[PDB]
Amino acid sequence: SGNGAQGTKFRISLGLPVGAIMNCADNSGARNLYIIAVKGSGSRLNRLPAASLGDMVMATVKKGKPELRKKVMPAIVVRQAKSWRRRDGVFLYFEDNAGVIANPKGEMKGSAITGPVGKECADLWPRVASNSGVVV
Amino acid sequence: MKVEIDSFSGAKIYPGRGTLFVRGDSKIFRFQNSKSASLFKQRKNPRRIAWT
Amino acid sequence: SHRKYEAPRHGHLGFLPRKRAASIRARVKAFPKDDRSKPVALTSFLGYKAGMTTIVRDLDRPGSKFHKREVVEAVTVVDTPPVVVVGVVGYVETPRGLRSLTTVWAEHLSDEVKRRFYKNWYKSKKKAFTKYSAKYAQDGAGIERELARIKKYASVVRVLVHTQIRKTPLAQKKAHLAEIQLNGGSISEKVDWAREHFEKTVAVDSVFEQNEMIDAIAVTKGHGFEGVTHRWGTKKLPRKTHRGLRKVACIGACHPAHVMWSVARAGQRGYHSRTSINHKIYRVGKGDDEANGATSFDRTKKTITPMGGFVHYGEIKNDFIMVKGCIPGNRKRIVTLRKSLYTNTSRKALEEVSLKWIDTASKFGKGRFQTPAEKHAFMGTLKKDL
RNA sequence: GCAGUCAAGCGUUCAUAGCGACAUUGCUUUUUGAUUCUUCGAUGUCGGCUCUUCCUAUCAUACCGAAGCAGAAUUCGGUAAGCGUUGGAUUGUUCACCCACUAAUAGGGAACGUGAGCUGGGUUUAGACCGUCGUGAGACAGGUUAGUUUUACCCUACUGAUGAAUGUUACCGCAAUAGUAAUUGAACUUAGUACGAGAGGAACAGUUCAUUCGGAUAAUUGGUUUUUGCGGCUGUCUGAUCAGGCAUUGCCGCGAAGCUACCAUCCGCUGGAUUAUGGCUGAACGCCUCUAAGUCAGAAUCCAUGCUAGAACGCGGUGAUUUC
RNA sequence: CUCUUAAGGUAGCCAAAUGCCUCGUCAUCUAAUUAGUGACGCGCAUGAAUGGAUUAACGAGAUUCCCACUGUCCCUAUCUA
RNA sequence: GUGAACAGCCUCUAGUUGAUAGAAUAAUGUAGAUAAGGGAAGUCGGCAAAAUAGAUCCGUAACUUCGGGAUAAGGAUUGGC
Ligand SMILES: [Mg+2]
Ligand SMILES: [Mg+2]
Ligand SMILES: [Mg+2]
Ligand SMILES: [Mg+2]
Ligand SMILES: [Mg+2]
Ligand SMILES: [Mg+2]
Ligand SMILES: [Mg+2]
Ligand SMILES: [Mg+2]
Ligand SMILES: [Mg+2]
Ligand SMILES: [Mg+2]
Ligand SMILES: [Mg+2]
Ligand SMILES: [Mg+2]
Ligand SMILES: [Mg+2]
Ligand SMILES: [Mg+2]
Ligand SMILES: [Mg+2]
Ligand SMILES: [Mg+2]
Ligand SMILES: [Mg+2]
Ligand SMILES: [Mg+2]
Ligand SMILES: [Mg+2]
Ligand SMILES: [Mg+2]
Ligand SMILES: [Mg+2]
Ligand SMILES: [Mg+2]
Ligand SMILES: [Mg+2]
Ligand SMILES: [Mg+2]
Ligand SMILES: [Mg+2]
Ligand SMILES: [Mg+2]
Ligand SMILES: [Mg+2]
Ligand SMILES: [Mg+2]
Ligand SMILES: [Mg+2]
Ligand SMILES: [Mg+2]
Ligand SMILES: [Mg+2]
Ligand SMILES: [Mg+2]
Ligand SMILES: [Mg+2]
Ligand SMILES: [Mg+2]
Ligand SMILES: [Mg+2]
Ligand SMILES: [Mg+2]
Ligand SMILES: [Mg+2]
Ligand SMILES: [Mg+2]
Ligand SMILES: [Mg+2]
Ligand SMILES: [Mg+2]
Ligand SMILES: [Mg+2]
Ligand SMILES: [Mg+2]
Ligand SMILES: [Mg+2]
Ligand SMILES: [Mg+2]
Ligand SMILES: [Mg+2]
Ligand SMILES: [Mg+2]
Ligand SMILES: [Mg+2]
Ligand SMILES: [Mg+2]
Ligand SMILES: [Mg+2]
Ligand SMILES: [Mg+2]
Ligand SMILES: [Mg+2]
Ligand SMILES: [Mg+2]
Ligand SMILES: [Mg+2]
Ligand SMILES: [Mg+2]
Ligand SMILES: [Mg+2]
Ligand SMILES: [Mg+2]
Ligand SMILES: [Mg+2]
Ligand SMILES: [Mg+2]
Ligand SMILES: [Mg+2]
Ligand SMILES: [Mg+2]
Ligand SMILES: [Mg+2]
Ligand SMILES: [Mg+2]
Ligand SMILES: [Mg+2]
Ligand SMILES: [Mg+2]
Ligand SMILES: [Mg+2]
Ligand SMILES: [Mg+2]
Ligand SMILES: [Mg+2]
Ligand SMILES: [Mg+2]
Ligand SMILES: [Mg+2]
Ligand SMILES: [Mg+2]
Ligand SMILES: [Mg+2]
Ligand SMILES: [Mg+2]
Ligand SMILES: [Mg+2]
Ligand SMILES: [Mg+2]
Ligand SMILES: [Mg+2]
Ligand SMILES: [Mg+2]
Repeated sequence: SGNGAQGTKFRISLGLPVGAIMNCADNSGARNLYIIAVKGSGSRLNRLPAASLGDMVMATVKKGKPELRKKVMPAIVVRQAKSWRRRDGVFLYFEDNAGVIANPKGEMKGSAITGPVGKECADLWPRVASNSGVVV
Repeated sequence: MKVEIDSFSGAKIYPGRGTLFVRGDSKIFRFQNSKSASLFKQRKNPRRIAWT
Repeated sequence: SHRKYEAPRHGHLGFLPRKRAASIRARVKAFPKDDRSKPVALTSFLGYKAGMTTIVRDLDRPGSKFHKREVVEAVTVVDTPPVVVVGVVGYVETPRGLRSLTTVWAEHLSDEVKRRFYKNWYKSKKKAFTKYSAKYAQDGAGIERELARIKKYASVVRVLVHTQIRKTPLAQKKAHLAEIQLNGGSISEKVDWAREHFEKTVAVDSVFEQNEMIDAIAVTKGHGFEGVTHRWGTKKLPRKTHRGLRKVACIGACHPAHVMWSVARAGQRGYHSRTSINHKIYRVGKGDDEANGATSFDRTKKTITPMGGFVHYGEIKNDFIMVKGCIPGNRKRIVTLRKSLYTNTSRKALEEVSLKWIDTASKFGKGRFQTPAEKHAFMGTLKKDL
């Protein structure tokens, strides 16, 4: 996760190390979300911090609104392509990796999320669930 | 505890088996194994796959 | 001159030396602390691991995102046919430790046990316990005398028992013999329980019940001589490195001028003794039961044995322990199963569990169906049949 | 580089909460120097990588004593090295610096650890360009580009593995000694509570997850494929068919088994004794005093429980012991 | 206007393979750039066949970035001879 | 024969079947392959690897010594009958 969050996330498989570029599913005018950090993370020699669904990452828009690039913002992962196993025993996965810009509280910068959203990501962030289309 | 159907082969997916896939729009897909999933991923047509 | 960055050491230094275990039957090195006010009963049990499979169940964990929710879980089934008391041992506290004082054996030991005492059974006269059986010729006496001795001097009492390996699928005819600590009441009451059970049988529903956490002593699967990368989880050297890279670069500084006991080196991986604790009992199998594999939710008449049979093991004709998750050792190997050394109130350890369904598909492949019945109903009548 | 003694001053007031001038006593050997003892019948150097262990002048974590400690936050100090101390942009760099995460991103040693372990970017052979110097050959503690990294099978060490001799052989055990392990964060709740004019704003108990580490394990999902298991395909060859050969496993799709992944799942014990500190009774000293005698509580400490080996010159209980 | 020593750096060009200071200043690229580029120039110590500036094509030459690609890495696993 | 082909692959005539051999398939290797998600975060530096690739048709930038750049780039297609 990160924080600003309501609740606890059960572990899901990491799929987005740093350097990963994931789609921006909001309406902020940002087409990209480039990951440079993962608020949850811990530390091991050479271990890239990597992120999963519903974590909050630090990021930089690399494509889209000029007023939106050349700066770090927080972002939240709403979809990941890396297969993870939920406690009900099922190994699901999405078709791209997508994220949405947010402030440190968790409050989204936009008001719409194109595409589906993972329940874990939604339960963790009320405001992501608010503006979500479909969940899971 | 439900049992779903493969969305290609029409096989029986028991708990924990197979894989689940969430396409672009939002249609949810299910494969009982790496076989039906691989065929789906090559875009084979089940109506042409003998054992379906 | 100080490692540039810190990292933790690789491997645990308390599972040394990383050699091959002595016995293939792992030792119980500890038994629970005896409360001598409960009935007499074994404290561990002999069994052969068969395989694994999947469970479903609701969760009972108030405050979890999965409370009152289905979860699927891997379980392992160990083939546990009743065990047979063939003797008793008397241990005495001494300023040099516990000591075996005498041992009193039963009058008739089966071939399963007799076998153990031989290396070439087929060409032996099978003279095993023939002159000891003569001790029973007398009214009692010699046996009664040594039984009286344990009652007077022993401070702990262990029964000898052995697997009935013949009830199982294994090619091994030779049965495994083990000491087990008696933890019922009075030292007197103990050997009595033991004498009373000579040649007789004990099942697992008399030791372990459902929702019990148990420990699981066993010898780990072997892999022979291993390089330091997979044996220790050592990092893999760059690709450019001359002379290979599944090594470690620095075996040591100049001083001490000696390879040190703690740097990682190639050699044996596997076949190690592990005591693995807090495995919760999910189902106690009844052998006679035709509904081993069934549930109060899924009522269909099936047994635990998966379709096609447990891979590399066989079928489960007998009583079995279903344990959550996994267990050291591989299929076919003996496993001592032991009661907890402590009273856990994990909540995770007090949860009463009730399964909803037990995966009974083939493991020898991507199994689709649970029962031969179900295969038929689904595929219809084939070119064979009728 | 680090630490003291004195106490003029800083500190609204007040030397010493936290600092501390003039002076003064010391410590360290990851600075730099001084020296030139050792090695010139020689065998490179810097940095990094990898990995282990040690120091403590402690950054984080545990428990405390202080405060100019209301709360939160911080700051000083004690016991403390048990346990962690990271991902990156530019640089050959160590260093430096910036981004970022974080409980924290402490400082050092082990031939300025570590080249028959790597790498070879830098430096520092021979090729070459520039600038400065020189009449010149050439020079530069200037810039630049290209420049071969040898051997272990010996001994010891370390890791694993057999093994003679204690009548013979077999089974079941003991436990000396040695090793040893877990780690840290968050949420919910306590509670918008304590405290506070307000701004703000805790903790224990309880619950749920997670990070780092570890030991296993393969039901599941994923990876691997000479199952050359099944099918597909090109070229050629066996007159055609059928069925096959060859193409250093011809190529493609699936592919059980085995192996295997924080890419998968399971599991990681609880009693005591103490430290700092706070006290108890209590003299010395008819008072006072945690201390002198005696004594209570008490920490990531220690010792056990537990866990791995089992002394091949440590031991116990038991079985059977030869006519060809 | 003057001094050394004959003249006194023109056209150009540049922190350039020539710049000590130096990781120069400004702009740009980046989350961050002792790197790269565009500029600036009292330039330690640029400069006109001791050739200066320009330049299409060419290069197993030195250098920076982008797309593609990827086991280089995260973080390792499996197979063949 | 395939094919642009004295290429690669397969064959005929002719010539060899000769390079100590047997049993196993630990580590670490030398040579050959493959990897979920990410995609240079590895590193002095994309070193090594990967990706592209024939042919037909369409299409094709700055600049230029007008010759080039240029297979620039970017696309569609391809068996059998
Ligand atoms: Mg690194
Ligand atoms: Mg800036
Ligand atoms: Mg598979
Ligand atoms: Mg060092
Ligand atoms: Mg250190
Ligand atoms: Mg050990
Ligand atoms: Mg290895
Ligand atoms: Mg492992
Ligand atoms: Mg090399
Ligand atoms: Mg090594
Ligand atoms: Mg290594
Ligand atoms: Mg198991
Ligand atoms: Mg299987
Ligand atoms: Mg004053
Ligand atoms: Mg004061
Ligand atoms: Mg000298
Ligand atoms: Mg000297
Ligand atoms: Mg010498
Ligand atoms: Mg100290
Ligand atoms: Mg005051
Ligand atoms: Mg205050
Ligand atoms: Mg505050
Ligand atoms: Mg403050
Ligand atoms: Mg101080
Ligand atoms: Mg230490
Ligand atoms: Mg750093
Ligand atoms: Mg971090
Ligand atoms: Mg030194
Ligand atoms: Mg050195
Ligand atoms: Mg060396
Ligand atoms: Mg060398
Ligand atoms: Mg070099
Ligand atoms: Mg040179
Ligand atoms: Mg050079
Ligand atoms: Mg060269
Ligand atoms: Mg060697
Ligand atoms: Mg040895
Ligand atoms: Mg110790
Ligand atoms: Mg509230
Ligand atoms: Mg106030
Ligand atoms: Mg024919
Ligand atoms: Mg025909
Ligand atoms: Mg041939
Ligand atoms: Mg693990
Ligand atoms: Mg005291
Ligand atoms: Mg005292
Ligand atoms: Mg006193
Ligand atoms: Mg502890
Ligand atoms: Mg333990
Ligand atoms: Mg022993
Ligand atoms: Mg011994
Ligand atoms: Mg003894
Ligand atoms: Mg003159
Ligand atoms: Mg002029
Ligand atoms: Mg002119
Ligand atoms: Mg200049
Ligand atoms: Mg330059
Ligand atoms: Mg420039
Ligand atoms: Mg760069
Ligand atoms: Mg001239
Ligand atoms: Mg000239
Ligand atoms: Mg070229
Ligand atoms: Mg590859
Ligand atoms: Mg590899
Ligand atoms: Mg010819
Ligand atoms: Mg050939
Ligand atoms: Mg000839
Ligand atoms: Mg030869
Ligand atoms: Mg990959
Ligand atoms: Mg990509
Ligand atoms: Mg780096
Ligand atoms: Mg580098
Ligand atoms: Mg880099
Ligand atoms: Mg290359
Ligand atoms: Mg590929
Ligand atoms: Mg056609």
